[PDB]
Amino acid sequence: ECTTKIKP
Amino acid sequence: IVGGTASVRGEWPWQVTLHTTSPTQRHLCGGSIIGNQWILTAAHCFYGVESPKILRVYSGILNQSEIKEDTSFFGVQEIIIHDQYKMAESGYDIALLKLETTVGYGDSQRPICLPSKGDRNVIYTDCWVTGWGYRKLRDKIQNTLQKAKIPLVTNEECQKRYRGHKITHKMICAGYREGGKDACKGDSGGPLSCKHNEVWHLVGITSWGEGCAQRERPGVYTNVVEYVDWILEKTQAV
Amino acid sequence: CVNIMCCRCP
Ligand SMILES: [N+]
Ligand SMILES: [N+]
Ligand SMILES: [N+]
Repeated sequence: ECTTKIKP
Repeated sequence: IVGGTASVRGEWPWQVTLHTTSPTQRHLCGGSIIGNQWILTAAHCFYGVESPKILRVYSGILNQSEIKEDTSFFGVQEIIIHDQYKMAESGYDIALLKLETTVGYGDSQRPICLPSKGDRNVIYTDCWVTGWGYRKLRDKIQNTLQKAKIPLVTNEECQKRYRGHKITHKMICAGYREGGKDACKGDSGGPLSCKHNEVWHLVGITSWGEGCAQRERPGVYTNVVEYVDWILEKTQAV
Repeated sequence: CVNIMCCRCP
């Protein structure tokens, strides 16, 4: 999906 | 966006329009979806905003005229300003909106990817500034989300063009030597997005510049990579 | 406008 992850 | 052209539904699914309801409802700023409850925009957007009760975040919008009094919008639970921000021209022009409700993702609204802190070595060659702002000094808000492609310029050359201001490493500049294409009133807080290896990254946040598209005066954007750690501290809170 | 550097803001 993506390299810098943001928590939901 | 000066010198830009219209976008099509779904082209910039992360661009959102940030509205204020006082004294009137009005488009205030661009912003970028960076996660299912997080909008990355500019801190300057909130001078004179004393409560998040008066903010409406609108996603999946191609046309400002899509918004009417029954249109869904995302409420803003919290405003996070970088604690060292004072002015756009002084850097730290970054801010997070924590929304009251989760965002669903679809072809019309999708998050954009932050840069990887190991990829400042990257020289981006496909960068676009987007927004509903003026195409013209003393204009009106544009109806259809506009896009314009602009080349990044070195901090060296941006500094040479901006005597009197310190261009810090946490800033990034972009524009054509001759002018003609730039952000303008209404586009601030919007993204400067760059396609790399088929993946869009949110490289900058529109924040200031001398006038609009004036020649040998590139636009200044918060250099997003330099705050990734900061973003995570706020978005991974425990 | 007051500040030429804030023409793309507000
Ligand atoms: N459309
Ligand atoms: N610097
Ligand atoms: N102004």
